Amino acid sequence: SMLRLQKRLASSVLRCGKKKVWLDPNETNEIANANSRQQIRKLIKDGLIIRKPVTVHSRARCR
Amino acid sequence: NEVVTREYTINIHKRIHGVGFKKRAPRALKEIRKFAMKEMGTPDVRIDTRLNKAVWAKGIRNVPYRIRVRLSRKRNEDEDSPNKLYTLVTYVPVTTFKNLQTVNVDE
Amino acid sequence: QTKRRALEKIDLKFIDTTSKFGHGRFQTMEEKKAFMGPLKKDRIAKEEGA
Amino acid sequence: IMNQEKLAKLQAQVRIGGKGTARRKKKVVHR
Amino acid sequence: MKVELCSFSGYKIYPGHGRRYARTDGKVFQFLNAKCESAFLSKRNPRQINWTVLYRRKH
Amino acid sequence: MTHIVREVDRPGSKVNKKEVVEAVTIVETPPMVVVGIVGYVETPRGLRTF
RNA sequence: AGAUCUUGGUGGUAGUAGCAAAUAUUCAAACGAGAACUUUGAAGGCCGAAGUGGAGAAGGGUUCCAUGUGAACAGCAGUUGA
RNA sequence: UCUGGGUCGGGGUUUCGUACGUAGCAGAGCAGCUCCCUCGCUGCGAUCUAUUGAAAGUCAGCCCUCGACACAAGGGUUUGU
Ligand SMILES: [Mg+2]
Ligand SMILES: [Mg+2]
Ligand SMILES: [Mg+2]
Ligand SMILES: [Mg+2]
Ligand SMILES: [Mg+2]
Ligand SMILES: [Mg+2]
Ligand SMILES: [Mg+2]
Ligand SMILES: [Mg+2]
Ligand SMILES: [Mg+2]
Ligand SMILES: [Mg+2]
Repeated sequence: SMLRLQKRLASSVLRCGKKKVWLDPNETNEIANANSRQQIRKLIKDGLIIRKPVTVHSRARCR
Repeated sequence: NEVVTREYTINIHKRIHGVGFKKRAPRALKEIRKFAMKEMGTPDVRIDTRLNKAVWAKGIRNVPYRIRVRLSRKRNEDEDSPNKLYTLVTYVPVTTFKNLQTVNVDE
Repeated sequence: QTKRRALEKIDLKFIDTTSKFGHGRFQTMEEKKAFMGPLKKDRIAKEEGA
Repeated sequence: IMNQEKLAKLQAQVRIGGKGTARRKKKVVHR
Repeated sequence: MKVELCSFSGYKIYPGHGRRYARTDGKVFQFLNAKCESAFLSKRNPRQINWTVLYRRKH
Repeated sequence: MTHIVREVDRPGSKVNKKEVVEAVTIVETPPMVVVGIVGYVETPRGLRTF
């Protein structure tokens, strides 16, 4: 369906931006039933919501 | 038969000649989609996401000159649709395009 | 036709046959092969076909 | 135990992107 | 079928092809095309350009 | 199109007994085949196909 | 019948001008009667810390937040929305 | 059709200018090994040389293929002295 709320809540719980929130494209229905920050906490631990790593900005070339 | 799969190489450079910079990559996927409707006859063409990554690998304007794809004419017998066959085109990485023929590939 | 430009006998000495698909500089295939000499495509052709 | 086919399908779920993207560490369903 | 002249590149120049350059000091050159002419006018040495006849017989 | 080289036979000209180059057009002309005959008649309104 | 008359309505123009300031979108999937525009994922880009970021004063006044509708409005659409 | 025309491939032409990799007692030199060696060996090093007139592109409105592959006697709307 629509996961505009779920991505915003996971952005706040994970303390990252909405850039770094990864919702499972396959378990969309599971996440769509998560209307509260507690459910988002459970889904983060369940692996359905993942914090993506920082995009690499290497300083090796400068070094 | 009608559930065959084949392996082509599409001269993208020929089909995107003259197109402007901000449209070469989008026109590439229209040309691959139009290619798959010709050699397979199916109005339903699905482009693999890895194939979409190959076309956009060098940005929006420096589309690769040649691409090695694989057209598979599979059955649409999963729902109700006006088409009974779709063609799923994937991406075949190659290290050379010399002497590459359109080859029938076993399933 | 009565002008001297008309009825003037045309005697061709040379006809250009260099490539018009660019700035061609050879007249015949044989002249190009002679000037350049063997290439890589000519070496590996007889490397396999003896 | 994991067999060859289980490892093959494991490769699908653990790759969630292209080259350079992180791997999927887990996927556990609980109620 | 006229005289065949030779370029900056040493290639054979046929009638109707290329240009002829007459410097004020009296020396006259001929060039096959604008690539050879520009190379000469930029004072680039023909013996350091790989596709030149002078390079291929030096090496 | 191409160009040729020919001697000139124009007395009193700067190019008499000289070689000149001239652009030429090549027009491929395979033989034509006759497959009919038309007759016309002259009328006070013009020629009409008889 | 007039008053560049007052008020209301209606034409031709005319399916016309136009919907061209600030680089840019694409693939797959889901929900759905319906997807260029919604959402998710992948990619390619932009703002480039004097930001298209994060917070306030004045002003607005409920626009805030959930759920639902798809009439009208958002000068295309919309399953989206101040 | 004595097939057809496509799509790839090949050849030709042509444009630029000699690819990656490997090799070199080539290289301004520098840093480490000196029972070592009697002039050497281990790394860094732009650049040079050979492989290599090589690499790459070339109809999309270039030329010739008869090599590969599939496809093509099909669709729709009309028309009568
Ligand atoms: Mg020309
Ligand atoms: Mg009145
Ligand atoms: Mg009156
Ligand atoms: Mg208009
Ligand atoms: Mg407009
Ligand atoms: Mg930028
Ligand atoms: Mg702000
Ligand atoms: Mg709101
Ligand atoms: Mg609207
Ligand atoms: Mg070719």
